[PDB]
Parts: sequence; structure tokens; C-alpha cells
Amino acid sequence: REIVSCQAGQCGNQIGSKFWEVISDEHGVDPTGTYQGDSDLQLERINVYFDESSGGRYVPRAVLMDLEPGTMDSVRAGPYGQLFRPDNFIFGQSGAGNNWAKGHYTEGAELIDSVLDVCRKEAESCDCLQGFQLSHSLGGGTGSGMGTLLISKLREEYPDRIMMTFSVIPSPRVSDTVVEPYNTTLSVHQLVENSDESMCIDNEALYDICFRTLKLTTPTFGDLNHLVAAVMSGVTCCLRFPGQLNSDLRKLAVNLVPFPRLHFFMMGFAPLTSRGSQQYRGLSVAELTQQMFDAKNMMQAADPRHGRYLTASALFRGRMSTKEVDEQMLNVQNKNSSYFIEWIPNNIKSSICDIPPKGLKMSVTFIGNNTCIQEMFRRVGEQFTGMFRRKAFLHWYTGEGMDEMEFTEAESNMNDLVSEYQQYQDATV
Amino acid sequence: REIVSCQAGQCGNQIGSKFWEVISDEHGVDPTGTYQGDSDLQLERINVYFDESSGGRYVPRAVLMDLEPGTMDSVRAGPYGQLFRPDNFIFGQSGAGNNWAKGHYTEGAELIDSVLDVCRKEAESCDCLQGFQLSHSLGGGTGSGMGTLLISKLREEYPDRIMMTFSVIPSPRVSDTVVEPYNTTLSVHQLVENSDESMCIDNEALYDICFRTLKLTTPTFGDLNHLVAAVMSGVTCCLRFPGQLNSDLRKLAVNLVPFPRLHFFMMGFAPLTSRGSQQYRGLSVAELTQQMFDAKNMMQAADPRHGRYLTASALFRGRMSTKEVDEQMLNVQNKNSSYFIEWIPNNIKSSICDIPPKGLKMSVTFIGNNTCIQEMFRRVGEQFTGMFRRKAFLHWYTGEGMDEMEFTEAESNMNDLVSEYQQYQDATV
Amino acid sequence: TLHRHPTSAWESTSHAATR
Amino acid sequence: MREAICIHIGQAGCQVGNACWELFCLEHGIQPDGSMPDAFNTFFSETGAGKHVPRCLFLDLEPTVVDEVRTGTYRQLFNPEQLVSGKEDAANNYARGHYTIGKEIVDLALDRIRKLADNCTGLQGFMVFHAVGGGTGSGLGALLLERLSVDYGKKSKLGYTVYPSPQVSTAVVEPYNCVLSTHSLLEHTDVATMLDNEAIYDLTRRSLDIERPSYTNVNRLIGQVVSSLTASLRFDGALNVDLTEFQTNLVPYPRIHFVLTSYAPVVSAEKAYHEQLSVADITNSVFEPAGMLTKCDPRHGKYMSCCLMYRGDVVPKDVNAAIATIKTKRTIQFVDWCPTGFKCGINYQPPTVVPGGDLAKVQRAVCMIANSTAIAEVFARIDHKFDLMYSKRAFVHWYVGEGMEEGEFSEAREDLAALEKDYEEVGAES
Amino acid sequence: LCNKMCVLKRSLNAVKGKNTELLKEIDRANEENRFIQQEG
Amino acid sequence: TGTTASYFQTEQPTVRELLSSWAQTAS
Ligand SMILES: Nc1nc2c(ncn2[C@@H]2O[C@H](COP(=O)(O)OP(=O)(O)OP(=O)(O)O)[C@@H](O)[C@H]2O)c(=O)[nH]1
Ligand SMILES: Nc1nc2c(ncn2[C@@H]2O[C@H](COP(=O)(O)OP(=O)(O)O)[C@@H](O)[C@H]2O)c(=O)[nH]1
Ligand SMILES: Nc1nc2c(ncn2[C@@H]2O[C@H](COP(=O)(O)OP(=O)(O)O)[C@@H](O)[C@H]2O)c(=O)[nH]1
Ligand SMILES: [Mg+2]
Ligand SMILES: [Mg+2]
Repeated sequence: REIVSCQAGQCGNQIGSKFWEVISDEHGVDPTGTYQGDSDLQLERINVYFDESSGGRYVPRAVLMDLEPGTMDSVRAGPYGQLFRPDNFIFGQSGAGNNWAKGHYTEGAELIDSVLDVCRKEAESCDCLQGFQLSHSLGGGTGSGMGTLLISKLREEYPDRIMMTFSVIPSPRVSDTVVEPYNTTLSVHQLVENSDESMCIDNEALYDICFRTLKLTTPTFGDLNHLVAAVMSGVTCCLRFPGQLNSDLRKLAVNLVPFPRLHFFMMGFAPLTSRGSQQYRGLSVAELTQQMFDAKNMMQAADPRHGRYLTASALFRGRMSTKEVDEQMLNVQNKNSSYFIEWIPNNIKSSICDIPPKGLKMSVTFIGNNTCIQEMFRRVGEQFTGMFRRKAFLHWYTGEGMDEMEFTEAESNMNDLVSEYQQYQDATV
Repeated sequence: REIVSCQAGQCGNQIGSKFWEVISDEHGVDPTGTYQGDSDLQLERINVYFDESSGGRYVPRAVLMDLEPGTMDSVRAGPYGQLFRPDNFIFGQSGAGNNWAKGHYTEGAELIDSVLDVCRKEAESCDCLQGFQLSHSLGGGTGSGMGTLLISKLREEYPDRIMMTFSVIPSPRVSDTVVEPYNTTLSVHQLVENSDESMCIDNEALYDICFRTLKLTTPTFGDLNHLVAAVMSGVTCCLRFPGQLNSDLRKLAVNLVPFPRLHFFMMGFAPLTSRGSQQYRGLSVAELTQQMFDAKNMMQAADPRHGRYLTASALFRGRMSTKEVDEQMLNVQNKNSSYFIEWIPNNIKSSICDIPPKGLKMSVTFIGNNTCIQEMFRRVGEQFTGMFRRKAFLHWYTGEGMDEMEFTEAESNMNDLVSEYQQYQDATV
Repeated sequence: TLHRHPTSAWESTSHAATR
Repeated sequence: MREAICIHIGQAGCQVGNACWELFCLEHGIQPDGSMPDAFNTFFSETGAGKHVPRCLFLDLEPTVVDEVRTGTYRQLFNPEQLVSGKEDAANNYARGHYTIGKEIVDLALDRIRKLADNCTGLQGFMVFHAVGGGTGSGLGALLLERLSVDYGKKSKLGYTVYPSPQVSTAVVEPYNCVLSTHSLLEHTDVATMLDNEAIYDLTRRSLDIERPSYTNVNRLIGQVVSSLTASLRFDGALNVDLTEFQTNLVPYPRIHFVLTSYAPVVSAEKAYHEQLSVADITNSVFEPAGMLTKCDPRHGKYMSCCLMYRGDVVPKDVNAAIATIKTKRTIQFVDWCPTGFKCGINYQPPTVVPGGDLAKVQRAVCMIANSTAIAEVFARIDHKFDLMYSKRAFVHWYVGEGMEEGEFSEAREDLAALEKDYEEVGAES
Repeated sequence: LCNKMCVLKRSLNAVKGKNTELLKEIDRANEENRFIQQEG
Repeated sequence: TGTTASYFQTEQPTVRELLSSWAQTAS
């Protein structure tokens, strides 16, 4: 009934910090740790993301993870940085160098045991932990390597728990480092197995939404992280608040995963209103539907029109009409047929929660196991093939104790995954 | 229910000084000797440690005992020095010079007669003694030799009384002398036969506590001695205060000494949280349990994971539900049954007092007969034999009046003492 | 802020029960 | 006397029970305090202080809805026990609601069942409310019904089940859950009542002329129809029929006991009371396909048996006139081997409207429960829903890993095949 | 390349959807046939 | 200092005060 959060890398640290920002805003948690909300149901499920202390304060069930203590100082100095425990603020001395080898085998190995110890302590504090929630970036070394190493080492003894692993996959046009393909290739295959559920981030669609959907003049990493933290909260909104038709992480997993390897998802948030069109738009499920599946309003950098929707779900927040929601989803299913797989009719799931986000009458979080994700995976597999044909940058990885065979196995596993996506999207009845 | 204390050597004098000034603070005793407490449970059993005088002053029932007079001068110059009984300051003129025999055979033997005289004088004034407490260090010269001489001498006149020995035993990384091996190997067997059970303190575990557990950039010996005195005072909590489920030193001995020779213990205390982590930590016995059993929260430089616990006890202080504390001890038992010994059920022990230390709503003192003392004794015996093979530094003892045969016998004494622990830890039913 | 449990509140659980 | 134990399984079951107990309390004049400022003994029991407590039991493996009921508007009305909540939900997983999660709460569920039944003296039966499409409502409901039938002989069970609707559905494994729970709904439920959602949706959209009802209003209507059917043993009337007396009428063959229900006049005040509300017109609206509580069109199938709950000031002459008109009408053609096909009960207690509801208070109400050949359409579409699911091993690992045999789903498919086979067999002309 | 890819798949989705309303009215006409047969 | 170099320590107490006191919410 409670979720323990983990943050890996500096990108993961920032996104977890703003996720805690929005969670504290929703639950009325003072930066000082006290409760300042004006509702009774708000305290009903306060234990989901918070633990009570002796002084009547609430502390997040968050583990913070990195190899640079500088980003620890940054998140601590953040507006809500005085909320987390100091012992969870675990960090290394020297970084991974944005190298998966040091992040997963040498620099991360000496500290993964400590993070497992603190995670186990938080879990045993929890009366019944029903899942972990890690936020990280696959492009980096610290966020990707030891990030996914955490799931790999916890899953070996946490069989029935759930993984909300959210990973920022890099892009060619947001190519920040040359070893992004190696970092992503060495981690996607491991996220396939160790994590029951995995969820994707790419800066292309986030930038596109910030540019056209919100027309923000200068949307920085703050708005970037806030846009996806809005969904990081909406995934468990139904668990944290009462609703007409409830759902949780296990609900989404069981109703969105048709096959065990098909657990790479894509989110989407609504409503998104531009800086100067809040009043003119009339907030309703009618136009909520048309932006549910809108590519420009989609925050996953792969056009859903080029793929197939295996399964999809929408977690609505706010007082809504249950026939309107179901009838709009039926309109979606009876208006699109060749993007919803025929052999699984009525792919869309709808869940309803009573409490909307602050400042919104009604909202919704989209989740989908669309097959457009194989384009994301091939657009990085091509780069990996190109940089791996010449054995470029392999010396950095091999100096830390691995071999070329591991890279070949990772490449083969991702190629198998994209082949599975293709053969599950081109299938006929 | 009476215990009379003795401090031996410089280490013993400092640690007993700090223990006395913390126990007097607990009992509301003025450094000048008067009473400033506000509670009656203190005066109910104040006689266990403090002898009342005709003038209404409570003088500690302590024997300060050291060949060096500088330690006596320092303890008298201390804030609580005037509290101590003046004629209990038995001291020599020349220091022991870091030597076994210079404190145990030639110079200590002449001095020890007055110590026995004053000790039995204090003993007779008591209605009946629970026993004798000693605080010393096998690392030091006079702390080890002359203290062990007193250990041997008390047995022949007080055979059936508890002998609570708190030794401070070293490690090479913080080894301040080159005669640690001799001074501990010649001392271990006196504790073996002539003490009902000895509870040991390591120097390096204390520094590990201050650095990692409590995050102190400037802990000194004064900082360390209060942490040791926490256990020094919590061992007798049930003696000095009423208990919901009380106990005593004989209770601990009979419950933690299954076989006569297995009576060397490692110490643990709780709570130990840094002031920064004190805010975000909720002070409850639930978390105090993993503080009990945590590796870095231990008072011995032997990692519990390597060894296996034979019998352990817990002295809880405060107002806690015995219900929940007992189920927690059961929970740790069946969560790690492998760490504990199978053929003794309920290896952990519960004891519940009411009075906690000053300012602490809840406190814990942990006692453990873990087999990991094997590592420490084996390694210090290796250090001994390294120089014992070369007949080096041995000229001091030979000239001072000591033979080779007792050296060989003491080495054999550690050999067959430490040989027990692995063959009890690997045993199968 | 720092909170210190006073000796005034010190009492046995038996005394608390008979209270 | 003449008491029945109400059971509310799952999220949908708990909300339906909330609505129906709200209606029962407002109808019997019991405030949420639990005391009135002996017709209630069927559903409420006195204590030593003169307080009434419902004879109901809430189950759900997740605690959100149960705790919402606990902290709702009936803290002092609902017992702190018989409000059982698990700690983690089944999450639309029949395997988990039946095998690995519900097994640790079923024992306490039967303990509470015993603690209610022993207090009861003339227990008529059990009134289960749930939705087979949900994980707990399928697995835990099935297991509870099996245990109840084992330990209570042949006691009557009335299970109101919210079936997965034809196309308006809120989950993807609803066909799996329904096809699996159809077993328990066959062997260990005496009567199973349809609760298709689109029927309520359409009738509230059209007859009520209201654009924004929701689960609250559908559950209110379900509670209204439940009260209408069960009020015969609650209040004195011209024709007193109890659970056994109408279940023996509605079950001609042991296997064909699934019934579809309708209620009329379900209507708002403005269009309700500008027309003369007779008995013939309300019966016509009852038999009209779009005024029915189940998403089926009877004009394809064939009515085998019908039971009518008239409740109000209806008079037997009007009852017989309506019966004659229905018999003479040709489109509602009954089965050949059941000539009468009509059972009727009459109550003198007019319906009571609850504050904040959408129904207008009506002088006379009519419930209809029918066992028909037309109920085979729901199964003949659910099997096509499910064979597409099962063709390529979709959502099968989530059950296999939690303890399902692979061939059990095929056995369930064969069972439902036998269901439509026996439906068409009994509907076939002689 | 997604000049053409994007425009063609938008066209495909539109043609798709309008075909699916054609399927809607196909079901409507099938229902009309079945109940007119029942009524006749 | 509150920085990570000092392991988030506002002040450095001796074990005497550290065990004689316990910190709670300052609000
Ligand atoms: N008539 C009616 N149906 C409902 C209501 N709430 C939910 N349902 C439907 O019942 C179906 C099954 O219920 P679930 O939402 O799965 O809840 P559950 O029965 O407790 O099962 P779990 O969610 O696994 O715990 C859902 O798909 C809904 O469509 C309600 O209040 N009234
Ligand atoms: N959404 C988001 N992405 C970020 C943020 N900070 C960094 N990134 C992305 O993370 C990538 C670099 O990750 P990196 O810092 O090397 O990860 P690390 O090595 O684990 O610290 C860049 O491509 C950024 O686009 C942030 O605050 N929000
Ligand atoms: N706790 C504590 N231990 C001390 C102190 N001073 C010395 N020691 C320990 O005593 C050992 C050396 O003993 P020593 O000073 O020679 O004792 P002496 O020969 O009896 O005077 C070292 O290994 C230290 O661990 C102190 O102030 N506090
Ligand atoms: Mg006792
Ligand atoms: Mg539910």
C-alpha cells in the first residue's frame, strides 16, 4: 500500500526532487515536514509516500543515489531538500565518468550494498511494500548502470514487488554525450528482465510539448521535470486517493502487459493548457479525448501513428461522469481500428479517482504499450551498431573488467526485443 | 543488589571517571556529593553504587587503582573528582612502563594489598554484594597486569559473586603501543578462568561509531568514554531501577553463558543517531531493533555477518509495550535464524526496565556472544606469535622475573579458547 | 529543537497502572 | 425472522451495498445513528441499547473502499467488524483472488458469516452483490460461494453480478474473469442476476433525461430494484413471496437459473407525472427492451419464466388485466412447454426516494425477473470476447505465475460452450 | 522522410476512422434488419 | 555546515549533550 522511491544519477535526482515537490503539494506537506493541508481524506493515505516521525512530521520514503556529492548538495539546497532523511543521502566519492562500466561494476559495486541495506530498512519500516519506484536516465552512467543494478539486485529477493523504473532514453537530436548509445544498450536488456514494468522518457517530445503545447518562452529542466512528475504522481493517484473505480500499479501492470517482455510503456498527461488560453478552453472530457492520443501532446518521442496500440489505459482524476469517460473510450476504439490490435478488442482501460490535482478541475494520466517504442529502440541500435563496428570507446569499458561478449549479448537482446515488437505489431488474426 | 566498582590503569581511570559522572547525573548526585535529583526511584536503589555517609553525602563505591599518579591527579582535577573517596586513590610512584610483570608480579603485588584491604572494607559495609565491577584495558601495562592481579585475587574470597569486567582491547590501525600483543595475550586467560563473564570494548569500533554512525568531525576520548559509559550504566539498569520485566548481572550471566568458558561478549547500544539524522528519525523501539543489530552501530571491531550469534540479550529502558518489543525480538529471530544458533531457541533475550537515561524517551543496551570474536582473538594471537617467534621485546619480562613456560601456556590458552568459536559456529544438528 | 525527557515524568509502569 | 445475510464482494459490490443499505435505512426510517426515533428484522438486528445494525458483510482485498465506508456517513451505523478489508488487492486477477491472496481472508470471512448466521434464527438465504469482471469480485466471490454452499447445505443464494458489458468495459481481462467465475456462478449460486452496465446507462440517459449520472446513480438504481424484489418478505402485501417461493419458480432446470431483470417506471418527475401512471403502461415499459436493466433484446430469445414484484397500491384486477395484455401481445412470445410462465407478488408499501437521488418518488413500482432464452446472447458474445483473448496466450502469464493451470482456461471455455448449448437446447421447440 | 510518412499515416488514420463509422452504421443496419424481421 | 561535506550537520555536539538530549520538529 506504500511505494518507496529511489533516485539515480543527477537527472534522476532532479526528477525525484520535483516528484516530491508535487507529492508534497498534493498532500499538503510543509517543506519543514509538518502537515498544512485543509482536507481529511488528504491524510487518509499520507503513509503511502511518507513516514511519520516522533515530532509529528512526515519524511519521504526516498533513497537518493549518485556518485557526485555535488548534486546531493544541489537537491538538499532545493526548495524541498530539507524534507528527506540524511542517511538516505548516500553518495560516492568519484563519479562513473558517464561510463556504464564504472557505474555498474567498480564505482557502483562498493556502494550498491549500502543502498540495498538502506532500502531494506525502509521496506521493513513499511508494513507492506507493494513496489519500488526508481527515476533515472539511461544516457548517463550513474543513473543507468547502478540504477538498473539496484533493480537487478533487489528483484533476486523481491519476487512479487513492482518496478516503476522510469528511464530517460536519450535522442539523436538531444544527443548530450557520445556514449549515450552504449549506456542505453547496456541497460535496456537488463531493464527487460529485472524490472516487471519499465517506462520511457525522451527529451524530444518533452521539448515539443514545452514549445507548442505550452508555448513557454524559456522552459528549462524545471518545467521538463515538472511535466513528467505530473504523471509520476498520476500513476499512483488512484492508490493515494479514493475513487469511483480504483486502480494501482499492479492493476496497470496486469491490464497493460499482454506478454512478459512487453512492459515498455509510454505516458501522456492532460490537460495541458497554454499560457494564454486557459479561460477560452472549456475543460471537458470531450477535448480531453482528442489530446489523450495526440502526438504533439504526447511526451514520448516516437509517433504513435507509426505504430500499434497493444494496450492503453487512462487514470482520470477529478469528479467526472462514468458514462462519458467510458463512451469516449468507446469512441476511441470505434474510431481507430488499425492502431488497436484486432485480436485484443477494447484495449483501452479507464480508471477514475475522485480527487483532482491542485489547480485543475479534472485531469488524466495516459499510459500505453504502443509499438512505436521500437522506433525509439532502433534509432539507438543503429548508432550502437555504428560505434560498435569500429570498436570505438570499448577500451574505457574493458578497462573496468568487462569484455566485448557482454556488448554483443546486449545488442542481441535489444535486437530480439525490437523483433518481438515488430512481430507483435504486424500480426494478423 | 550491590556492586562495587574498580578502575585500573589510565584507560580504566578515564572510563570509570566518565561512567561515574554519568551515573551520578542519572542519580541526581552533585559533583560535591549532595543530591539534586527530582525523582524517588533514584533514591530507592541509590545504595547499589553510592555509599551513604553520616553527613548525607553519597560517595561512589569505587576503587581507583593505577601505578601512575598523574592519572589520579587528573581524575581529581576533573569536575567530578571531588566526589570520589580520597583514600580509595591507591597509586604507586613509578609507572608500569607498558609491561605485564611490572604491574602484575613485582610492583603491583606490593601495591595490591592495600587495594584488597580497601575493597573488602567497602564490601563489608554493604549488606550483600551482587559483585565486583572492573574497568581496564588489556592494551595498557598497569591496566592489564595489575587489574588482572586484582581479578585473580578477588576470586579466592568472593567465589559466588558476579565479576563484571569491561576491558578496552586494541587493533593495529589504532594500536598506540608495540606491546599490545604481549599485554593482551598474557591477560586473556586471567579473564577466562577468573571472571564469570567479561564484556569487551574495542577502540576502533568506537571511532567507527563517531565517524559513520554519529558523524562527528571532532570526537575525543571524552566523547568516546560517554558512549562506553552508556553500556556501563545500562547493564545495571534493572539493578538500579524498577523493571516491568527486570533482570540483573546474574540474570545476564545465566542467560548468556551456556558453557562456562564461552563468556566473552561484544557490546551494542541504541539509540545512536546524529543530530542531523535525529530530526528525521522517529524514536521508536521498532527502529531501535535494527539499531540494535546493525553492523556499524556495534561496539566491537568484528562484523556480525562473519560470525554467528550464540546468545544475546537486550536491556530496554523507558515506557515501551513489552508486547511489541517481544514480537520484534521474535521477528528478528525468525528473519535471521541463520545468524543465530539453531539448537538454542530464542537466542535473543528481552529485559524491560522503566527508567531511561536523561533526555532519552527510549534506550537500549545490547549484549552479544557472537562467534565473530574468533576473528579478533585469532588475529591478535597471530600478532603475538609474529614477535614471540623472534624472542623480541621479551627481555623486559625475562629480566623482570617471568619465564617462557607461562608465555607458551598463555598462547595455548588463546589457541584453545578461539578454537571453540568456529567449531560451535559451523556445527550442525 | 531539542527535547529532554525530565526526571519528573519518571515513574514505573506499575505506578502508572495504579494511577 | 425471514432474515437474509447481505454480502458485498469487491469494489463494485461494496459500492452497491453502500447504495442499497442507504436505501434500506431511508425506507425503514433508521438514521445513521442506528436507532429509530418488527419488519426490519430481516436486515437489521437490535442490540441491548435499542440500536439497529445491518446484517451485512463487506469484503475487498484492498482497503480503500472499505475504509471509505468505515469513515463515510455511517460510522455508528455499520459495525466495526463485518467490514473486512484485506491489505493488497487482487487487481483483476482471478488466480490471485482465488488461490494466493483471498485464501488468507476467506477463513475470517466464514468466521464472520458464522457470527451472523448463528445470531440469525430464520435465515432465508444470502444476498451476494459483486462484479465478476473484477479480480476479487471473481476469485474471492467464487471461493466464498463454494465455502458457503459446502457448509450451509442447500441454503438459497442470490448473486447480483455486474457482468462485463458488451463494448463499454473498464478493463481488459474482464472476459477472462467472467468466463472463469461462471463456474461458481453455475454450481454454487442458486440464482444469478444480470447487472449489465450499458442497460442502466441507456435507460438513465433516455428515461431519466439526465445527462450526468454516474456509478452513484447506477448503484442507487440497483439498490432500488434489490429492495423492490426483497420487500415481499420485508412488508405485508397481498401476495407474500419469499426467496424460496420465487427461486423455485425461476429455476425450472438446475443449470438454467441466470435471470435478467427490469424495473419500471424508472423516470424523472417532469416526464413521469404529465402522464397517467396506470398499471398497463408500466408493465408495457417493463417488457419494453430499452426499459430493461440488462443489455439484451428479448425479441430474439424466448421467455421461459417471469416473476413480477408489484409494489404500491396495485390491485389484482389490474394485475390480471396487465397479464392478459402481455399474453395477448405477440412480440413477447413465451416458450412452448411453460404455459403460465407468470408468477406475481404484491406489496402495499410504495417506493421511497432518497434525498439527492434522480428517481422521482413513484406511487407504484414493478420489478421483473425473467429466465429467458435471450440471456444466451451475453454468453454468446462473452465467449467470442474470450476466445480472441485466449487464441494467442494474452494475459495468461499473470495467472500462470500466480497459480493457474493452462488447461483450466480451456476447460472453462468448454464449460461456457456447454452453457450456450444447453441454452439453445432448452429454448428449442418440441 | 516523414514528410510523406507523417502525411500518409495521418491519411491512413482518417480513412481508418471513417471506415470504422462505416462499420458502426453496418452494425446499425444489421440491427435494423434483425428487428424488422422480428417485427414482421 | 549543512553541505554534504559535513554530512548535513548543523552543529557538532559532544556525546554528553547528544545522549542527554533528543531532537524533534522545531515548528
Ligand atoms: N454497477 C456498478 N458497477 C461497477 C461499479 N464500480 C465498478 N463497477 C464495474 O465492476 C467491474 C469490476 O469491479 P472492479 O473495478 O474490478 O473492482 P472489484 O470488483 O473490487 O475487483 P478489484 O478491482 O480487482 O478489487 C469494473 O470493471 C467496473 O466496470 C459500481 O459502482 N456500480
Ligand atoms: N528530464 C530531465 N532530464 C535531465 C535532467 N538533467 C539531466 N537530464 C538528462 O540526462 C542526460 C545526462 O545524464 P547524466 O547527467 O550523465 O546522468 P548521470 O551520469 O547518472 O548523472 C542529458 O542528456 C539530459 O538530457 C533533468 O533535470 N530533467
Ligand atoms: N576509552 C579510552 N581509552 C583509552 C584512553 N586512553 C588510552 N586508552 C586505551 O588504552 C590503551 C593504552 O593503554 P595505557 O594508556 O598504556 O594504559 P595504562 O598502561 O594502564 O596506563 C590504548 O590502546 C587505548 O585504546 C581514554 O582516554 N579513553
Ligand atoms: Mg527477574
Ligand atoms: Mg477493487
